[PDB]
Amino acid sequence: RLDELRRIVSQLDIPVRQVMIEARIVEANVGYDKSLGVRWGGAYHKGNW
Amino acid sequence: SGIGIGFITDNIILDLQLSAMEKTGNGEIVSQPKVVTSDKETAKILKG
Repeated sequence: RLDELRRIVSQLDIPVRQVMIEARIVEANVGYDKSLGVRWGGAYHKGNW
Repeated sequence: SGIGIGFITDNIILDLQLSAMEKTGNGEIVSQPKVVTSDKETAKILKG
Protein backbone atom coordinates (compact mmCIF):
# COMPACT_ATOMS: atom_id res chain seq x y z
CA ARG A 1 0.00 0.00 0.00
CA LEU A 2 2.87 2.32 0.88
CA ASP A 3 4.52 1.81 -2.51
CA GLU A 4 1.29 2.27 -4.43
CA LEU A 5 0.60 5.48 -2.58
CA ARG A 6 4.15 6.64 -3.28
CA ARG A 7 3.75 6.11 -7.02
CA ILE A 8 0.54 8.08 -7.02
CA VAL A 9 2.32 10.68 -4.85
CA SER A 10 4.89 11.02 -7.59
CA GLN A 11 2.12 11.72 -10.08
CA LEU A 12 0.57 14.28 -7.71
CA ASP A 13 3.82 16.16 -7.06
CA ILE A 14 3.24 18.26 -10.17
CA PRO A 15 3.69 22.04 -10.47
CA VAL A 16 0.53 24.10 -10.87
CA ARG A 17 0.28 24.98 -14.56
CA GLN A 18 0.33 28.68 -15.48
CA VAL A 19 -0.77 29.96 -18.90
CA MET A 20 -0.24 33.47 -20.29
CA ILE A 21 -3.43 34.57 -22.03
CA GLU A 22 -3.16 37.40 -24.55
CA ALA A 23 -6.51 38.47 -25.96
CA ARG A 24 -6.34 41.59 -28.08
CA ILE A 25 -9.11 44.00 -28.97
CA VAL A 26 -8.95 45.74 -32.34
CA GLU A 27 -11.47 48.50 -33.03
CA ALA A 28 -11.60 50.45 -36.29
CA ASN A 29 -14.19 53.17 -36.94
CA VAL A 30 -14.36 55.02 -40.25
CA GLY A 31 -16.82 57.86 -40.58
CA TYR A 32 -18.09 60.03 -43.44
CA ASP A 33 -20.86 62.61 -42.97
CA LYS A 34 -21.94 65.13 -45.59
CA SER A 35 -24.74 67.69 -45.30
CA LEU A 36 -25.60 70.20 -48.01
CA GLY A 37 -27.79 73.29 -47.51
CA VAL A 38 -28.60 74.97 -50.84
CA ARG A 39 -29.87 78.51 -50.46
CA TRP A 40 -31.36 81.09 -52.87
CA GLY A 41 -32.50 84.29 -51.21
CA GLY A 42 -33.61 87.49 -52.93
CA ALA A 43 -35.99 89.86 -51.14
CA TYR A 44 -36.39 92.32 -54.02
CA HIS A 45 -38.85 90.03 -55.81
CA LYS A 46 -39.64 88.19 -52.57
CA GLY A 47 -38.12 84.99 -53.86
CA ASN A 48 -36.28 82.97 -51.23
CA TRP A 49 -35.84 79.22 -50.83
CA SER B 1 -37.80 75.50 -47.70
CA GLY B 2 -40.49 75.63 -50.29
CA ILE B 3 -42.20 78.92 -51.01
CA GLY B 4 -43.40 80.07 -54.40
CA ILE B 5 -44.07 83.81 -54.11
CA GLY B 6 -46.18 85.87 -56.47
CA PHE B 7 -46.36 89.44 -55.21
CA ILE B 8 -48.04 92.56 -56.40
CA THR B 9 -47.21 95.64 -54.37
CA ASP B 10 -47.22 98.61 -56.71
CA ASN B 11 -50.92 98.65 -57.60
CA ILE B 12 -51.98 96.73 -54.48
CA ILE B 13 -50.14 94.30 -52.25
CA LEU B 14 -51.67 90.94 -53.09
CA ASP B 15 -49.44 87.98 -52.24
CA LEU B 16 -50.12 84.50 -53.65
CA GLN B 17 -47.72 81.73 -52.65
CA LEU B 18 -47.65 77.97 -53.05
CA SER B 19 -45.40 76.68 -50.29
CA ALA B 20 -44.42 73.01 -50.61
CA MET B 21 -41.91 70.71 -48.89
CA GLU B 22 -40.65 67.29 -49.91
CA LYS B 23 -38.24 65.60 -47.54
CA THR B 24 -36.59 62.23 -48.16
CA GLY B 25 -34.47 60.36 -45.63
CA ASN B 26 -33.10 56.81 -45.84
CA GLY B 27 -31.07 55.26 -43.09
CA GLU B 28 -29.75 51.72 -43.36
CA ILE B 29 -27.61 50.12 -40.66
CA VAL B 30 -26.17 46.64 -41.12
CA SER B 31 -24.30 45.21 -38.13
CA GLN B 32 -22.93 41.69 -37.76
CA PRO B 33 -21.44 40.32 -34.53
CA LYS B 34 -19.60 36.98 -34.48
CA VAL B 35 -19.34 35.00 -31.21
CA VAL B 36 -17.30 31.87 -30.39
CA THR B 37 -19.23 29.67 -27.93
CA SER B 38 -18.83 26.31 -26.30
CA ASP B 39 -21.42 23.69 -27.29
CA LYS B 40 -24.67 23.83 -25.27
CA GLU B 41 -23.13 26.77 -23.40
CA THR B 42 -23.93 30.45 -23.57
CA ALA B 43 -21.61 33.08 -24.95
CA LYS B 44 -22.44 36.71 -25.43
CA ILE B 45 -21.22 39.59 -27.55
CA LEU B 46 -22.45 42.96 -26.38
CA LYS B 47 -21.56 46.20 -28.17
CA GLY B 48 -23.27 49.06 -26.37
